[PDB]
Amino acid sequence: SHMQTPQALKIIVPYPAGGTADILPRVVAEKLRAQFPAGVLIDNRTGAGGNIGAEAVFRAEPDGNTLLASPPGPIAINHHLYRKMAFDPSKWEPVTVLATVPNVLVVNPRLPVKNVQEFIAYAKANPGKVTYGSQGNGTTSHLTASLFMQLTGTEMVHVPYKGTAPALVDLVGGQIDVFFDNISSSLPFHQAGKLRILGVADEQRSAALPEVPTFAEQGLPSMNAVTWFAVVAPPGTPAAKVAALQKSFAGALTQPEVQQKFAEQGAEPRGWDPARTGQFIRAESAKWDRVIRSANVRL
Ligand SMILES: O=C(O)c1ccc(C(=O)O)cc1
Repeated sequence: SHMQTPQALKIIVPYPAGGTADILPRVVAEKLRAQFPAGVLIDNRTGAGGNIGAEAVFRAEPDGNTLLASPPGPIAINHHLYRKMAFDPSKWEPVTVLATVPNVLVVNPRLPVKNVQEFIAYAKANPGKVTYGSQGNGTTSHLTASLFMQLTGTEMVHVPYKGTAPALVDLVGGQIDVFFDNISSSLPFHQAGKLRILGVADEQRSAALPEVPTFAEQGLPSMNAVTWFAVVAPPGTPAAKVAALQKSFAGALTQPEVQQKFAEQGAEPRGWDPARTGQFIRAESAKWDRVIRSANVRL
């Protein structure tokens, strides 16, 4: 029979532990363990911008027991930018979006600038010398830095990492000068005074950090850059399986503790149905491609 095999749910996060990509699915997984009695196991599988872990899910059996929980790179973005691809992201089977989260500009608290305009001047004063970390080539932090440079006429050197976690280590350590992270992973550091967020790349401020202005409020209205964390299944996963999984994830997102934890970090829980999720990924893929084009995004 089917029912007599307990099967674990395996969720690959294709980025190092401790960033938002890792934290949000782990928070949610605590509320799914009851429905997957053989266990919910998150594995962090790093490399190639998120494409190593992504490929591993892509090639797994399309039974819904192996899923990718990822930010946009290996779902919507990197196939527009990379020299090659070992899988076809257009064939992901969308399950849901766990959260959307705005990106920010974050610096070390010793950087002698108080706001975005002063940061621009610092970059122009030290042209080609100021370095920006990223979460990897083709991640939203990469493209967000690029959009910033496009809109401001600045020239900064890209230093890609494997994800948020090692980038934040180096920004704290002073080994990079700026990072366009999402708010959720940078907020604890900002609150602690360990890092300093200069602006939020959205049309409104975050309720989690209400005193930090948007980029629009600082003279850069087109500096909008919002990431997200989706769940996708291998190509060919049945529609009713995807639907059942989306209902399980959506149910987790509404649980009070998951709501508290997402809210305190400025992550907006979504839980969108598979169709809406697929429409969103399509629209996002094109939106980020339009950034690649307008901002001359370079590997
Ligand atoms: O592309 C992104 O927005 C993104 C990439 C990596 C991580 C992480 O390492 O947690 C989070 C977000």
